[PDB]
Amino acid sequence: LRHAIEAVPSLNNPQTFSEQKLDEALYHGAVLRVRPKAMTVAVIIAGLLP
Repeated sequence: LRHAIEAVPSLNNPQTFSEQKLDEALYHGAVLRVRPKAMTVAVIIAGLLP
C-alpha cells in the first residue's frame, strides 16, 4: 500500500481539496495487488489445517 501511495499521488495534495486521486492510489495498491495477501493467507491456513 505504501509503495502504491508513494509512486503516483505525491503531487496533488499540495493543492488543497484534492482527494479524488488519493483514493485511486489506495485502489491501485490495496485491491489490484490482492493476490499476494490471499496466497499468503491460504498457504498459512493450509500448512496448519492438517
